[PDB]
Amino acid sequence: MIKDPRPLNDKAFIQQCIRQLCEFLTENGYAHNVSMKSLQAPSVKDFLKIFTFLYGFLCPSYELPDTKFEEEVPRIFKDLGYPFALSKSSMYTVGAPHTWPHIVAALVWLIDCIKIHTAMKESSGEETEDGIMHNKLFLDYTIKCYESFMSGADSFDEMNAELQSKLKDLFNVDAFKLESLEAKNRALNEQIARLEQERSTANKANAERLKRLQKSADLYKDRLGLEIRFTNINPESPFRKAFTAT
Amino acid sequence: LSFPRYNVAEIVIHIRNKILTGADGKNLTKNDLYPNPKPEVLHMIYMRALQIVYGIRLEHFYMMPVNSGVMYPHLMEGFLPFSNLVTHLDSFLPICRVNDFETADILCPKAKRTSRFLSGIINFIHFREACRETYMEFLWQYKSSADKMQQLNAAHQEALMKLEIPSAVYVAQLYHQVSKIEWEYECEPGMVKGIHQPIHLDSTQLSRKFISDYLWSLV
Repeated sequence: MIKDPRPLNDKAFIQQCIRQLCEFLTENGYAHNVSMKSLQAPSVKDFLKIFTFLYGFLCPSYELPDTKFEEEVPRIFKDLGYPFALSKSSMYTVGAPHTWPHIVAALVWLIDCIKIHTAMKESSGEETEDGIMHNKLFLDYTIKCYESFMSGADSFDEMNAELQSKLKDLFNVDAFKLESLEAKNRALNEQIARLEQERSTANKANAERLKRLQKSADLYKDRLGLEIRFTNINPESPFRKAFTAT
Repeated sequence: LSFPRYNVAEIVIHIRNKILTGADGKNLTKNDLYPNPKPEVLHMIYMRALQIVYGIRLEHFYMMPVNSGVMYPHLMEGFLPFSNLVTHLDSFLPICRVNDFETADILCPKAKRTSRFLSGIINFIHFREACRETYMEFLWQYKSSADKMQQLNAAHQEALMKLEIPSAVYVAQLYHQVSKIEWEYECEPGMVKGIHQPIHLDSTQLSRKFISDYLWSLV
């Protein structure tokens, strides 16, 4: 983000960059002795060793070409997206008093990249813009189809079967499980319509038999002259031989 | 089978069609692909490809991880894409039938190699397009019959939840029992008829009290 937001003239700022450089090497197993003292003015040789170590974290088993290092190192920084140019000549004079401040800054920027990368490695999409839901499953299927296609085809029935199986489990639906309840819920509806018919025949056979037992009750009350809830005992006045003798 | 190998000219058309959208597609030319691919363009392409295949937001490629620990977060923007590209591209290019993709290919893209990588990606995109059709068909057959089991549990549990005289009888039964008689209902239009012996009384030519007395004399 040109510009240099960094105070490369502040000795305290540089010394602090040096300290980070020192700490990172010591704490991440750099194979050579380093110290605040040894990093005040490194040689081109030691610089190249330190740089090979660091860039190693982003390009495993990297080693620098035995020629044209003045071109490689800046190109490497450029491609990593370092915002500031590294001159061909500063490479030749890395630890010199007007150069080291710029280089150590670059190294400390490289260390931050590494920290970022390192992090997004330890710590570690099912909807798609085309309209695919359950993308992880679709990807699994597409991949398996592609590999098959890869070899011979042009059928993917193994794949389609496996996919069908996984869709059966994910939705719990079968052409059988759906059909089973189809006749199963139809079976109790006719039975409910049949249980309705019992309760409908129970209404007419109750209201007609209670209307028929009342007429017989009137027939007994008139013939025998007896009401329960007596007459004709020579008065027809309201009130067996105990009642007839009084 | 190795995958088909498009020429640069055709690669631009397929990328426009399938990967780069609107202004990004319009701006693409052979020049930023050959003979010196342009890292910034390739980054765009790989990101789009990944977003299409895996469903990953563009945002995700510019994310500064938690307790980062970096001095100047903002001097880091040029590097961020790369970190996120590598991890996905290591997994994705093998799928496209590419097995020798290396970080250098992201940082500093070479002509002949990125052409071969682009054809690998493009061919996979066409294939999944074909796979999408058949998958989606299967995914509207199973999810549709799942809708037919929602309605099949709506009509089943509702009709499973719906399924989830002691005064007039004893009065009309005492008459029958204590008297030991029952009427015949063939008692003509006026007379009284029943069984106890057969009882047959006229009633038009007989008093009420005579009938009562005759019936109780048999008890």
